[PDB]
Amino acid sequence: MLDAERLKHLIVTPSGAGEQNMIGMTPTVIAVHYLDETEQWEKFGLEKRQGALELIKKGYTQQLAFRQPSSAFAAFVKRAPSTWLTAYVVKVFSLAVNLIAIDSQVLCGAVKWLILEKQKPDGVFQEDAPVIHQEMIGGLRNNNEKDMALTAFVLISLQEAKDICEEQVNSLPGSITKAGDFLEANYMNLQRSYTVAIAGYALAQMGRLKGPLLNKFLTTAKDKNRWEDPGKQLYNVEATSYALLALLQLKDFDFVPPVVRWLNEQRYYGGGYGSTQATFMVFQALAQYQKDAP
Amino acid sequence: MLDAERLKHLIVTPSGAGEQNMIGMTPTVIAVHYLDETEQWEKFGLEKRQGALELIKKGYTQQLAFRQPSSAFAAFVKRAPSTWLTAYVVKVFSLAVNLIAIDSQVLCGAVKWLILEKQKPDGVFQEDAPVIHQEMIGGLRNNNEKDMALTAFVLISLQEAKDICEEQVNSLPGSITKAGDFLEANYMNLQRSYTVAIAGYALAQMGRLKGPLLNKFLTTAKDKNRWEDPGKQLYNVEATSYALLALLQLKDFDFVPPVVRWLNEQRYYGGGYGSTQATFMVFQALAQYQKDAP
Amino acid sequence: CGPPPPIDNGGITSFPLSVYAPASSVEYQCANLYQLEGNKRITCRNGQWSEPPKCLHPCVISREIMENYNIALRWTAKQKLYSRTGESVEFVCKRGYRLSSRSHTLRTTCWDGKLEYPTCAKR
Repeated sequence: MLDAERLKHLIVTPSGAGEQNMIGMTPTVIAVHYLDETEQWEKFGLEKRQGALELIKKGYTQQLAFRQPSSAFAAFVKRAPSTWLTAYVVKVFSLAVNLIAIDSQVLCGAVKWLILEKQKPDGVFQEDAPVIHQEMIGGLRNNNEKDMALTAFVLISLQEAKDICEEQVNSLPGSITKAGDFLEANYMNLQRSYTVAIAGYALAQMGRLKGPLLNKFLTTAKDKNRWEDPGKQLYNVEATSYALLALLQLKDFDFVPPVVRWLNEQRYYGGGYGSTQATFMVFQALAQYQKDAP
Repeated sequence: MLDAERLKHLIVTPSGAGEQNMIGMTPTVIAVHYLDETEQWEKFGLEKRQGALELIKKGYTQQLAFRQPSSAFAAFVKRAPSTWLTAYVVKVFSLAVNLIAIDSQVLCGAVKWLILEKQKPDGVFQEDAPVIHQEMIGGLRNNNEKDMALTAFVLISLQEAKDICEEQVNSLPGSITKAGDFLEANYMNLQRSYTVAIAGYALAQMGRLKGPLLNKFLTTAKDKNRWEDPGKQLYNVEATSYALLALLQLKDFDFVPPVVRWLNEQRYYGGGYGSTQATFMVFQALAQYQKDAP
Repeated sequence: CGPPPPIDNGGITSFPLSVYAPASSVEYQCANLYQLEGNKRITCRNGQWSEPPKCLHPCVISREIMENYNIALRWTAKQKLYSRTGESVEFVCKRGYRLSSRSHTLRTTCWDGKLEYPTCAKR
């Protein structure tokens, strides 16, 4: 458990356009999430929760200014819509709906655009207008094995939004399955540790991480405590958080302790330029761990 | 079936000018071709294929930089066009057609120039600007029976491009017959095993390997297992590979096994100095053999 | 009229709601590369909804399948090709193969997720 006192900095006020606003929104949202699940508001000061919430509301409200009529998002209202950003908004809002009042139409409208506009017949999601801030997308920035990584990222977002939107968006279950199909058919050709981690969580969420696939995911971990690749270390923090969440999905409680320890050993507390994915992902997984204590 | 794993070194990124670019392009095209035909992408690794395809595109693309307005090729844009290089390009590209997009304009335009600019009325093809890298032409380097060895090599490229080009080049079938006319005319006067092997294959493709000609070819093989001459073994590997392709053309399955045995027993997996032709030829012949297994 | 019917690979262009009757009209759109068949608009009258459109399937062409047929795409976009319903696709036989007797063309049309693959035999 990362000590509450080391997180005071994740409480930021969001500003900027369609991408930067989400960059500021992220830390505050995941921080309130982690503190709620670890029950550290006493050690942190309960009176601070309400203020964080107001910051989150503010992030949500100014994000709506970049909502296009199609229900998609971009850095600016007349920039071509980003598949990635729209899914990322879905990922955050789908968590944030539990903290503050979020309009279902905004969230599920983003979900329907993704599904009806951006998914290919074989289930892969395509980015047609990459985000400007390539530092907010974590290990996806490494542009190779992109179909599988983008498809995984979006799929996870969709799974996150499922219970919230299945009612307004009938095509959701089928979209999820078709993306699941694509990840499954190609999961064995994956080379990067990053992708095996994120696609592995995506498949694990469905229960399609099994047999050879399960084995391959489990046997990509170096020292059986982390998933990593050469390059920017934030990517490895991020990927290993995905694996933690995947393993947690498999109820493989006998594998998580090392991974949880290596993560705690990183002494990483999120925040700063380029930290968006690692911050959201590190605190979501450990939150998941703390609520999954058997 | 030359063990897949033993071919890792054949995937090479192309670099340099009109000639050296084609030297890099060669191992990559032929290795991909070989693994496609023998369906060995599993012993070799299916995730490696896509990377190799990119390498092929690179070579083909940078090779275009040395295409001349006449549609022929040389090591430098300012250097007189080589008959042999242009014909080799046709051979490589023609064999890459289902691998990457090859512009029929490039392919057939080079075919046209070979015919209307470098064939004699009697049929022979003539080199008016020999390549700088004399090591990249294998057995043609032995300057004996050049008119025959060059005529067969070029004709073989023409037979390779026939399907795609016959429509855009009206003179093609005429040129093919005429070169063929010259080949069988002087085939019986041949002395070098290399030449009887490469001319033999050329004639065999048209069915012009018959009677005494067919007879001479078969009996020029030493120990009925190889075609060979004094000198570098690589020339004999190259020559025995053409021979093998000829036999297959003859459906003479009774003669091949000793030939295929001798080749495999040479344990030559491409690479090394002056490897271009032996690399291209051995893997072409060995792949054809696997496709023809009744 | 209650909520509009669901259609496969498509959805209404508006935020659904549980009370419609009557006179109301809802519109559908299909997913990317799917082809809407029927009237884009459905209407409410007498309590029942008028028949919704349906989404004709595209075809996705893969080397994986093409290999069984000794075939390749003519304008070599992969490996993988998406073709909409109605669009035709042009193959070639792969090197060393011919069209084959029981096959009539190397160009075929996609219909609602069905595409004929030409066979090629080998000379």
